[PDB]
Amino acid sequence: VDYNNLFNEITDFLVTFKQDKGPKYMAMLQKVANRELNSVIIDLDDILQYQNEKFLQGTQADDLVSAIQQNANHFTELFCRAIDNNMPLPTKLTRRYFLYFKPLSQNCARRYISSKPLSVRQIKGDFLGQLITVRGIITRVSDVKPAVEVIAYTCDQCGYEVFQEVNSRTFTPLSECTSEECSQNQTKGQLFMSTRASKFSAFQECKIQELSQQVPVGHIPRSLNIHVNGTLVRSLSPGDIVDVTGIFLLEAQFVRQHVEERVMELITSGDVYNRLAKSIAPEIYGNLDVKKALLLLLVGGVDKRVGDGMKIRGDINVCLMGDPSQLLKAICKISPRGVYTVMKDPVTDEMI
Amino acid sequence: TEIIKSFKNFILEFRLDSQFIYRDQLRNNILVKNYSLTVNMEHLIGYNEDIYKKLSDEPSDIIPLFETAITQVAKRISILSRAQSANSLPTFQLILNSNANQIPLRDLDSEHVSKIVRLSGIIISTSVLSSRATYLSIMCRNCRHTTSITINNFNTGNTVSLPRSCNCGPDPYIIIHESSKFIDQQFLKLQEIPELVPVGEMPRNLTMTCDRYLTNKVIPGTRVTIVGIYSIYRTPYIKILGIQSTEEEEEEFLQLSRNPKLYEILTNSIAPSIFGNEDIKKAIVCLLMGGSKKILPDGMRLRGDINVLLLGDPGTAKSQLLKFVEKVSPIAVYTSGKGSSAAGLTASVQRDPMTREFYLEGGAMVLADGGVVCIDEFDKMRDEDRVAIHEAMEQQTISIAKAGITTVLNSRTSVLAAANDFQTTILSRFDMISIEKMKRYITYCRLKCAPRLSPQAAEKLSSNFVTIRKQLLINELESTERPITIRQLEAIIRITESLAKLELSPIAQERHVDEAIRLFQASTMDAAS
Amino acid sequence: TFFAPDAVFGDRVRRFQEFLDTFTSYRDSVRSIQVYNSNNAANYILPHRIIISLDDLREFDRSFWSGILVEPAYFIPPAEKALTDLADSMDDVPHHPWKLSFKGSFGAHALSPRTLTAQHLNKLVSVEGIVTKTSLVRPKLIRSVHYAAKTGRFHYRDYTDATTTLTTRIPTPAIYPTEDTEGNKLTTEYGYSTFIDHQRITVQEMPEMAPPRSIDVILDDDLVDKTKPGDRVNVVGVFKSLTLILGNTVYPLQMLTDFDIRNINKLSKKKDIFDILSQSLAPSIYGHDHIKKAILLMLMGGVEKNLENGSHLRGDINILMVGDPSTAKSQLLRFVLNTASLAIATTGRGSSGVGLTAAVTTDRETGERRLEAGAMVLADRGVVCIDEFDKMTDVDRVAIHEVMEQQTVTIAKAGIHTTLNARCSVIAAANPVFGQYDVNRDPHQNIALPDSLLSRFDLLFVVTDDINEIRDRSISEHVLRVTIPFLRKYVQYAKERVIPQLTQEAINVIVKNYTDLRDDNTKKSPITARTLETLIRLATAHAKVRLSKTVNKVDAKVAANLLRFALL
Repeated sequence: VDYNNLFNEITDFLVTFKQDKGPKYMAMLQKVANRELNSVIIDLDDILQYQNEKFLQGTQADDLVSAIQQNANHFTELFCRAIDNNMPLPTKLTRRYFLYFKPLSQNCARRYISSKPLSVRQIKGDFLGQLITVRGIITRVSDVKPAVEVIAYTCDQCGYEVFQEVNSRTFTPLSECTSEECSQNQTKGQLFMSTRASKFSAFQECKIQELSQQVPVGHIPRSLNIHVNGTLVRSLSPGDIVDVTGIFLLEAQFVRQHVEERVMELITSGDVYNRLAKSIAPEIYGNLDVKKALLLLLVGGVDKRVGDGMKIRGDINVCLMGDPSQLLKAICKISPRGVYTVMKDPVTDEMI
Repeated sequence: TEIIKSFKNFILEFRLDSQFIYRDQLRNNILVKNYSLTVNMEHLIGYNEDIYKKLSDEPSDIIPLFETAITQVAKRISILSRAQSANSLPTFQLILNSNANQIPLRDLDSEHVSKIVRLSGIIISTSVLSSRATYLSIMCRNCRHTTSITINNFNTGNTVSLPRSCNCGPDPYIIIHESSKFIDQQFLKLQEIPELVPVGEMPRNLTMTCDRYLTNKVIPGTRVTIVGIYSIYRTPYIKILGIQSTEEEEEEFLQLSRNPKLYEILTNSIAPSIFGNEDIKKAIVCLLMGGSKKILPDGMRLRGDINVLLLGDPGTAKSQLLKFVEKVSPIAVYTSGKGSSAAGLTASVQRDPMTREFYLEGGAMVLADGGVVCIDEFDKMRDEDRVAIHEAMEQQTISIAKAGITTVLNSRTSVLAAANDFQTTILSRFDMISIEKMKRYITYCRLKCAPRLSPQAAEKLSSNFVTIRKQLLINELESTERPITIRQLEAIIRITESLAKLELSPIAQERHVDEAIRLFQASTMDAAS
Repeated sequence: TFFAPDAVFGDRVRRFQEFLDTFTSYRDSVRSIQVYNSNNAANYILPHRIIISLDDLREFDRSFWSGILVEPAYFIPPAEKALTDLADSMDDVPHHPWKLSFKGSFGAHALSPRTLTAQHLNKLVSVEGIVTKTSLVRPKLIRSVHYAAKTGRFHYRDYTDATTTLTTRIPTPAIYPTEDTEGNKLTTEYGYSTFIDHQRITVQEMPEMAPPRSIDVILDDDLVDKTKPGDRVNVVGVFKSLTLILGNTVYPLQMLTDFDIRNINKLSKKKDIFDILSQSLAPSIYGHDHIKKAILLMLMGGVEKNLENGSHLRGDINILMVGDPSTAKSQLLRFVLNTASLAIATTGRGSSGVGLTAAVTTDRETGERRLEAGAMVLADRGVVCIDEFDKMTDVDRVAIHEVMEQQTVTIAKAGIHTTLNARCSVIAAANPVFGQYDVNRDPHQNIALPDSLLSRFDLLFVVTDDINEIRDRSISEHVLRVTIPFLRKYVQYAKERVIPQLTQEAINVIVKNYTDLRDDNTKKSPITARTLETLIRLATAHAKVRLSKTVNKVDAKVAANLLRFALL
């Protein structure tokens, strides 16, 4: 692993892109020079296409996708300076933008691994520092709060404002002056803090939970903590299923929320409705109508919104009244999130 | 060094029944890696007068010298035994038992401190098996220097202390937790026999330190004879160095067993001032052992113990006969309803005051393993103890389950209660509603024999059951609603086994069943009215 | 490492190299580990440990075996150094430690945790039991990598635990560095900093291997995904006291000879076996032959058929027993608890939680809420016994409503939703609310239970005790007057080896019996769909009591005879 050639590869990638105006990364730098956006999204698909273009011309690849996947915290501070080495002139500590990443999909993975849907039981311990894509429900979210990154101190005696960098949860106030003028002096005059020149970040903690059908037999769905920063702070509203891609210290970078041969061979056999009716729960006898309505029940229907402040249900509710559990268990085993059948929190003081 | 050779000559030269008793025992204990050996004080006083008096006067400085001589001969035994077929040897802890004297707890005085002391009692508690060290490597954090310290028998102002200096200043030492040996130890509590304790004051207790080889060898609640060192930490404590738990007695017991009016004098002896109540006295004296314990090959064994209940007005020795059954029977402890003052029949639970820890207080229920239990004031029972005694009176097992401790305690515990939804537990769970030579004969009969029953005397029981079921059915179909069960018949069988067991016989005849039906008829007359 | 190695390390490393040169079973195994890692790297893992069979170590070297058993702190180290040297010598491609594991008999070192005391500290301890808690997986700090930005370069300082060493080296702390040499700030990098995860689990004694003892196990990165509460486990570690065990080998889990198999093969073709085996279980109880015939068919089990791409099928049978309280219904539970493979008995009233299955608790350690498993979740294949069924409340009734049809259970509570599936055949014993019962009273209201619970339980056995002078004459002489270790081996060999299948000779007679009873609906007892399933479960039972590979017509005939006794 070398950095001197990989940084040259990083700075050569952003100026030689034509696969997806013109050089889109330089256009995004012109857009951030126009001061319209504050978020930078880097994909591995462009990296894979640039690697294919460099490998087909007989040049050395010097792989980025096997190096971005391990230690992305060094890469987000190393490629940021390579982006910082070249910017277009505007026409309309000094980080105007925010750098973020996103992994490659499985469709770009089969077409020449790094992004697999991981469980929290499938963490093993040794994945601390790999980019991981976790799937799960979100139960606990917190409010958006400003967390400082660098503390700015000002002096009236020298004028040289100093900046210290914090990394932990807590810190100590540097009352002693560490400037370049107070070292060669008898006087060591008082310093003050600035809440305006100090760089902050929209920090938010979240608790991702383990999926219901992905947990093993008998085990309970344990949780995990995700620490987000910046513009991703409002992309997490509780009561949903999410796929979070980030580094594991969890510092998230990209979030998202919710085969053709397999659907066309099920369609082409003929009488799709009756085949899908008699296919589910075949260990019982008959009752095609009841379980046919169960098929229409788990397919759900259409939720209708009038757009004037009124929402009606797009759901079915089925009763099974009978004389003297298998159908119910088969419906909950085939369908996802099937479950067989508010409070204040003092420590953090909130509505859990 | 001369004492080293003397103890080595005592080990390799003592003879009893034309054989050495310590050499083969050391070889057998080294071959199973027990690291212990049983020596008797009577053998060393019969061997040398230069050893026992010095051991009684100064045990703390002569005992580890004997211990290192034991390891010195053990090293030779190990290297000659390892070379025959198929390094590091710890200090071999010795245990030493004797029965030359049994001083009471009230005879402990300011004299003979730190000497050898042997006494009996009841272990109330042995909850903690804490850890100490025996060999520890220590290192410094400043000049990169390490060493090690060893201790062998000294396990609050004692020898064990870290060095203040090897500049590195005060206390620069770190214990190398990767290379040490752990010596388990226990803190135990012992009290005197409550059958012989003055009425004006509660029985006192004593604290003792238990080492490594005898750990978890004593269940709390039995007649335990402990021999050790009465040391001072002012407060006294006991360092345990040995643990254990007359033919004229058996001769006079065999002479008393040949008397035909023996049952009758026993009954004329259990009631010195009690007027009347012969049927209550015979049922009290026949409910000690229980019955015929039979281990069937199918695994479904039968219970042998029974239940007896006293009821009536205050007085009439309802709590005076219980003191005689507390001081007569082998294993029994006096308690009351819903526990007592700083003691409880039920498994109590409370706070270790050091940093408020949750832990358990054994009552009379776990400590009465293999005997009877005896309580007073049966109407005053808590709901958390009633379910436990409700299961233990018919299944002998007591189950407990809470935070970290889940267990089924065996409780061979018969009940001798006194009293004044309760109707079914009184009428259904109860079957009935010298002194040292007698206790010795009771223990020998409870361990030695396992009787049975003849069919010739069992046909009278069948005829009695058929007649009582044919006679009380007139009162039962007449809507009186009060009974008659096979459990009472099994109790009658256990009563006959106890009555035939008291003459130390494995067979039963009509002589015991004619007294058993007479004992049962008073209980049925009390149950009917 | 920094110190010079003596001959005490070199002799042990050459002895382990000679043992590995003698036995190539570990060398080809680590070569297979390396070629599997190379194939996965070529496509782009296994946790680098080889289990060592201890049986090859006793006959090869007695002193090495004794040194491993009495001093693993001085013997394990050089063996893992030999393993890392063998892993470097067996591989010739460019470019981490390697660990060890043991198995086999231990002798006196294999013991119960309640008998585990202060003796044999340094020696390795094999201890089995049941786990109570499994803590949260926590990553530790080792080798953080720092970036100094003004001069631009990396620094790295690593840390050491005081347990994961099984031996001795100098121990001291180190401040997590915040300032390099001189006056300048430096940043952290966690991209390459290792986070070895650890776990802390608790294990106590199984109730059968104890005259209660629970201990703590510190767990490394490798084996963090193989532990869960509720399962029987056997851990192998070192009893270190800084008291805990450094668990390196975990195995999640009567002996049979070749003489006992000849006896059970000799007793397999006689057609008088079933009646004498049903009569030989409890000789202290007079009568009730068909009830213990069903109890014999009950404790042996079923088949547990798992359907393809659908729900599983219930193989367990359930029995409810009612009658007058005079007989031995409370004396039969002790016999079935002491003679089964594994059994859990509860009183039916007095459970501290919400019932048997589970309970919620608060812990101030984590400052959170944990789950306690009271009963039915412990026994997953055995049997459970509940006496006094009418005193059991509706919450446990709703739970066993799920238990019966499920042969499982489900729970959804504040912060969790899940389903559990442990086999647990139930044996319920009840009493009427009137106290007594006779034939002239109706057989439905005397039961004091709902019709859904009558449909849940398969066999309902009514025991009458009206006073009759003819039958009651011999009970006194019978109670006044094949074996236990044989039927246990019989039941487990039938449970492990033979699975019975259906034939056409036993389908038609059970079809005829079910269609003839679907009579009872007009006369004395309701008929359900489930009962069809329970009418062949028992047949299979009898067919596996005779251990035949398939069923017979007589199995359905004895199931119909058991039905005629328990229904009429």
